[PDB]
Amino acid sequence: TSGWTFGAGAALQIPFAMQMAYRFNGIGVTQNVLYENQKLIANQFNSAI
Amino acid sequence: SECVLGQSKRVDFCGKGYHLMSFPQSAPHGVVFLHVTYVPAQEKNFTTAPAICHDGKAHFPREGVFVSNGTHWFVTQRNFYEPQIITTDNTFVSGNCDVVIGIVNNTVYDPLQPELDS
Amino acid sequence: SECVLGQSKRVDFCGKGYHLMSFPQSAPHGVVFLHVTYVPAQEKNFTTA
Amino acid sequence: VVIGIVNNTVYDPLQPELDS
Ligand SMILES: *[C@@H]1O[C@H](CO)[C@@H](O)[C@H](O)[C@H]1NC(C)=O
Ligand SMILES: *[C@@H]1O[C@H](CO)[C@@H](O)[C@H](O)[C@H]1NC(C)=O
Ligand SMILES: *[C@@H]1O[C@H](CO)[C@@H](O)[C@H](O)[C@H]1NC(C)=O
Ligand SMILES: *[C@@H]1O[C@H](CO)[C@@H](O)[C@H](O)[C@H]1NC(C)=O
Ligand SMILES: *[C@@H]1O[C@H](CO)[C@@H](O)[C@H](O)[C@H]1NC(C)=O
Ligand SMILES: *[C@@H]1O[C@H](CO)[C@@H](O)[C@H](O)[C@H]1NC(C)=O
Ligand SMILES: *[C@@H]1O[C@H](CO)[C@@H](O)[C@H](O)[C@H]1NC(C)=O
Repeated sequence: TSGWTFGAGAALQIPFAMQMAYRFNGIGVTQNVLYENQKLIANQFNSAI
Repeated sequence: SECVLGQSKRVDFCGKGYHLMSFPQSAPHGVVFLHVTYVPAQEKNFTTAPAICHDGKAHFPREGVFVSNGTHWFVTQRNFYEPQIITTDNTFVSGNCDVVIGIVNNTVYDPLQPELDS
Repeated sequence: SECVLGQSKRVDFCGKGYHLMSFPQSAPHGVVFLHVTYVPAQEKNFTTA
Repeated sequence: VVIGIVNNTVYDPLQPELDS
């Protein structure tokens, strides 16, 4: 629900799509790379789980 | 080495919150670190969208997130509320609107247009 | 502290590949981490300057 | 609002010559 934030302080809610988008941005991959193919990413994560 | 002589991205390695620096202090048979950290406070809710649909193109934030105070949309840095007008300078474009889930219509102001008239 | 509560740039610390996020799972006498990581695939050559 | 400010001009690359 809040990602990295509750470790730093009070938990700040954020949509999970935007959280994973920044985490993509954290590894040098722009946000549009995730948003343009969010469904494939979700399917891959579900299949891996 | 990683906190007195530098700044650490490792979460909660040197004090809770975002690490700014640390100060060493001698102690008998040990050492004491005074981890200075940046702790956010006084948060408030906002409505957000992953991207903004200008005329047939989807704009994403270069740095920060889109938020709205109820009626007007602003782009602000992620961990401190400093709202700003949406412009082509602080956003970048990639693809058309319909591919992104949660896209929202809003105007993005080109700073060149009001500047150039002669 | 580093993989679950944040995102770590440390290579191969939170699983192989570029780290996105991790999920902890309790286990008897231990803990189990599910390291979600981004690994590139489907390469192709290019000339560069 | 900021301490340590120093006056100086900041050049605009959008209009040093490019007027039409
Ligand atoms: C955000 O909204 C929820 C539900 O309306 C509320 O419980 C919460 O306190 C709000 N957060 C802030 C910081 O006001
Ligand atoms: C949102 O901000 C704009 C610009 O600061 C202002 O004109 C408008 O009244 C604000 N609306 C609300 C609901 O705060
Ligand atoms: C968000 O959730 C509401 C209620 O479930 C739904 O009506 C809306 O379409 C959702 N929007 C997105 C972008 O997921
Ligand atoms: C406004 O957004 C809706 C979907 O939310 C879209 O169908 C419509 O085309 C947008 N407006 C314009 C002028 O494109
Ligand atoms: C790139 O070029 C090398 C040598 O020409 C070739 O072996 C390889 O299959 C090409 N493609 C990739 C993805 O490396
Ligand atoms: C530095 O200190 C001097 C007084 O010693 C003061 O006049 C000056 O404004 C200070 N400058 C800054 C940037 O703090
Ligand atoms: C130059 O700096 C001084 C002190 O910061 C300030 O009072 C003055 O207004 C500045 N010059 C101009 C033209 O604003």
